[PDB]
Amino acid sequence: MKQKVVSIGDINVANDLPFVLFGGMNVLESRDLAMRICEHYVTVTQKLGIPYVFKASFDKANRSSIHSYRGPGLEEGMKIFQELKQTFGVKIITDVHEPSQAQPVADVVDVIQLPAFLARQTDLVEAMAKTGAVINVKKPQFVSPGQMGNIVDKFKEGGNEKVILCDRGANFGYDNLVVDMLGFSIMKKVSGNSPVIFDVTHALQRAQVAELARAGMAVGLAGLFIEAHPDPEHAKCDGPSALPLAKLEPFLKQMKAIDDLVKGFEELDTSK
Amino acid sequence: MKQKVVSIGDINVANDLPFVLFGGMNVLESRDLAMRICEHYVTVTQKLGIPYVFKASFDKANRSSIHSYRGPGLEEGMKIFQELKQTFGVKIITDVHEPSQAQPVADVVDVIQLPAFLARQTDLVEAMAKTGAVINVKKPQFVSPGQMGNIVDKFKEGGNEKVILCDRGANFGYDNLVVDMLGFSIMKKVSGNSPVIFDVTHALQRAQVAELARAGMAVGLAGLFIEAHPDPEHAKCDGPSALPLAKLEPFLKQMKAIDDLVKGFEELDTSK
Amino acid sequence: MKQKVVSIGDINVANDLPFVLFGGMNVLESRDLAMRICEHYVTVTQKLGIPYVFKASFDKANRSSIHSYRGPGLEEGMKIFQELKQTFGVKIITDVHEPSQAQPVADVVDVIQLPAFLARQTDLVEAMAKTGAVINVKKPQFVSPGQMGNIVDKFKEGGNEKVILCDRGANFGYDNLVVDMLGFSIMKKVSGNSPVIFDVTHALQRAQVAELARAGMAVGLAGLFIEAHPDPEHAKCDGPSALPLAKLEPFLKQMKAIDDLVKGFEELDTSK
Amino acid sequence: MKQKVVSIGDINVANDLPFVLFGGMNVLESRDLAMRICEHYVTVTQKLGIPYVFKASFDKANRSSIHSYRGPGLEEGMKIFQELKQTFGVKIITDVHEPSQAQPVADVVDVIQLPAFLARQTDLVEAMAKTGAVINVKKPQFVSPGQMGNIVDKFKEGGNEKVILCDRGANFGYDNLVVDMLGFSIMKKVSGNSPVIFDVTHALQRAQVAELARAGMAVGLAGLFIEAHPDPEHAKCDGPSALPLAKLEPFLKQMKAIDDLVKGFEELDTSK
Repeated sequence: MKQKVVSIGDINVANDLPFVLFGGMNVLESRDLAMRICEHYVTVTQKLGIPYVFKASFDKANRSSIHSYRGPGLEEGMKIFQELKQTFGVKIITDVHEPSQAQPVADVVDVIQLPAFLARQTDLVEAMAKTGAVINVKKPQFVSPGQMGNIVDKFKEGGNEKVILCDRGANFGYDNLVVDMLGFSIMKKVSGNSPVIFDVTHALQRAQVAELARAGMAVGLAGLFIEAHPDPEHAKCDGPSALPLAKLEPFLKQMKAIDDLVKGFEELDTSK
Repeated sequence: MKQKVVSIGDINVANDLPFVLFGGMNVLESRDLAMRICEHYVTVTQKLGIPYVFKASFDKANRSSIHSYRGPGLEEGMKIFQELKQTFGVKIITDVHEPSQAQPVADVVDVIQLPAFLARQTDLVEAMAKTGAVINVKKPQFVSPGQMGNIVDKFKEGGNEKVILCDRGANFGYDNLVVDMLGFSIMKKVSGNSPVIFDVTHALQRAQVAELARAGMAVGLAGLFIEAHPDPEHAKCDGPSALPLAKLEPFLKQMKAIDDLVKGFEELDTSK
Repeated sequence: MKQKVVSIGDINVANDLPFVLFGGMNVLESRDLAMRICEHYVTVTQKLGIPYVFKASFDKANRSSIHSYRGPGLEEGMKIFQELKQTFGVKIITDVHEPSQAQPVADVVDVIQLPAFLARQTDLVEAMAKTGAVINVKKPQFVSPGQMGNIVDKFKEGGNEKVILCDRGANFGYDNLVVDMLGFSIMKKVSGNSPVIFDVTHALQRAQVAELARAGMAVGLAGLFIEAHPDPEHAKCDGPSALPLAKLEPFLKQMKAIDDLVKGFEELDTSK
Repeated sequence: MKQKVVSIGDINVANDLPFVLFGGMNVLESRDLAMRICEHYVTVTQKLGIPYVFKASFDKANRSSIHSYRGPGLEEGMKIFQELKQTFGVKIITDVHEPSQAQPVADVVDVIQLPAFLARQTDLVEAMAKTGAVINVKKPQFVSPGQMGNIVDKFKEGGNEKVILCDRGANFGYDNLVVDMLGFSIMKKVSGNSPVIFDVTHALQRAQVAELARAGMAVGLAGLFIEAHPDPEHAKCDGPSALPLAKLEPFLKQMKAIDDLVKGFEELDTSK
């Protein structure tokens, strides 16, 4: 039973391979910031030996009250990824929202992304299916792990067969999330063993990020999705919860030590 | 403490007023069917004395595998509502999906509708806000009742202040819904006491529809959302669960008897 | 399909019969208080026309920190029910905790009660099964409605076949309860259609008691379990949440109006 | 911030120390079996270098229908632990149910245990508090992690201050459990940093045991609770789900490799 491999350029994402890191920032506030964030990951990844795919949103549909920061915009966001690609030579992953945006971004970036709230959006999926580019389906909090087959299927049909599934926790009562460590296996299985990744920062709507991401890794995953900010405190708002840049390295040492140890175990069968 | 009133033509929707009924069908399969469904409600409502606003989807973004029935289409769906308006003189409520569709439908229909998965879609909301038409915000299953203030707010700003909130249950573990009868009050409160309605058929992903809709009514609501089909059995699929047409009347007698009794109680205060 | 009838003296408890009321207080603080509480129910029930079975605990195993009020005690509690029976001629329902207590109480009272935390206590059940007295099984918050067959079964075997099932809500995330209005039918069914009752005050760990108990009634139940206190505010602590005595009557008028209306509907079948 | 240490003889249980293993069987079917089970753990623990405390129930209050296997009995169960202590020189942990049983067992065993359903049983706690023996409080599935302070408190008062807290998952909808990997920290904190252990087999009401117990370990725990049976298949019933004896070793190598790696990390602070 081999794992499906979805490659992003010279990067091979798979459940038995060493974990990739889809780190980055939440939104593209400014390049002076993006560049600084994207500067620390690369340096750290490169130094520690972990594949990496910078991530950032050039748009926001989940903000509150219209008189707010939408984001750079598709036309001004794409321009920012360009400069980063050249200056750093790393892959870019971003999310989309409308069926049209799909192709534009596909050119500019390596791994596009389907938001949870839109996971069941046939039109936007088919249109994202066209591009042929790699896809990251974030798993809605209101959907059980064993249903991710339909989304992978609807994508195959669209002609696209390069998909990663991302988990960000499940609804646990009112206003709360809990990550079921058992849904990872369920997702691998119903997905033709497609790559599964953990979005730790989303799963935490704290000093908790670490303990949770260790757990996630010990299960054995293809990747790890995360976000960080130079100054979480003052720039704190809502949505996710970023990691403190200055802690990137000592945190990622934890992951590798886990991901390497685990990715190298003699297959076990508690089944019988 | 008076209830906000949102009127749909000669219809006044409010939490203390007699409940309106936003009945209808799921999708617009064919007019030969729509007409027959819409024919039984009217006859029954008119005979029993309950306000009514036919409902039906001219589109479907929540189906499975692209090679499926999208639906009539916006351009061919609107045409169907026309004929119904004339032939029956009843109001039409439909849902939308993309920011552009908003205005077109606003002309053709009385009460437009914001789908749950898109509830937090600022662009589609602002664009739905423009129309100025009445709005029905379906409450996502993954959002607590006390958060419906933000959606009502984002609509006020868009200039729209004629909104109804619709409840369809909350996530209870994997693949299941439970309706919290207490979230109705919480929603009234944080919504400037906007009209609250219960989508019983959605809340049931059975011979259960009745007991659940009675409960809902006994709490005291502005309205009741429902769907029915001539032959539920054979045409059974998934998504919601329709009511059997031939049972519309004896079922709605239950509601009125409840809605009237309750809507006429001396305000009680178990508070102290 | 007739409902099983479990009679408590001249009282017949059943799902199609008019609802009984198992009202009362939480603990037996003092007779000067018990008597006053038990005095208002009787007067109100008798005046409104609702069967009634005073309820009160002579013991508490769910308190916090040992240096606390256990309660009157089994030997001094039973004595209190005596005086009430004579002075008022109403039935008494109390809960037990240890296998021995069963018989003693059975003599003194009409309806004994099995606590939730002990619902799965075979020894205490078998011993409660001996008495032959009526039983009220409170449904644990951590057990689904369709599992209440085993408890009813284990009681049949113990020779006891006079059981009522009481619902008090289900766990919804951390520290919260939600009442699934659909579990009532599920419980009737798997219980040989035994009597089902709603413990509204427990289901609320407020000015909410009313809306929730209406919902419960509109479903159609055998009974209603409740608690009240002269002064909820100052004597507020935790565990349940009592109703304000002075509101007993106007509240119970709501129930009857509901329970009577509903208990007299032409059987409906939304099934087909 | 040092961790509280609760020693069981020459064994020191603590959150920063290497994890102990409270393995064993579910019930004491027969000594010919107990001995064989207890024979494989010891051999494996001793060989791999992991502290160990055999565990087994001499009683069962959670079975179905009275005409069933209660268990050896307190008087005949204690006798079985004796023989094992001598023949193997390992500590025994068992659970109790009634206030009286407490002392008897305290003599015979090292670590007694408080069942979940009885966690809030003041009398049985105070009586278990007397013994002065080590205690293992299983965390009810219907209680949030931050409430385990009250149980630890009620025990301090009883004079007992040697307590371990055991986690077995939380209710997630109807008939299901999910382990919140974040509740471990919450429990340490509110417990004066008492030892926290994971009951993996209970948390699974499969070939899943492994992935879940890895996750648990990667968080960093004092211990690991488990059960196994020579032939899970044929002897399968319900309640927990045992591990296959023949897989004990290759499974426990996973844990140590995790528990050692993690227990030796430079304290991290994602907090700031």
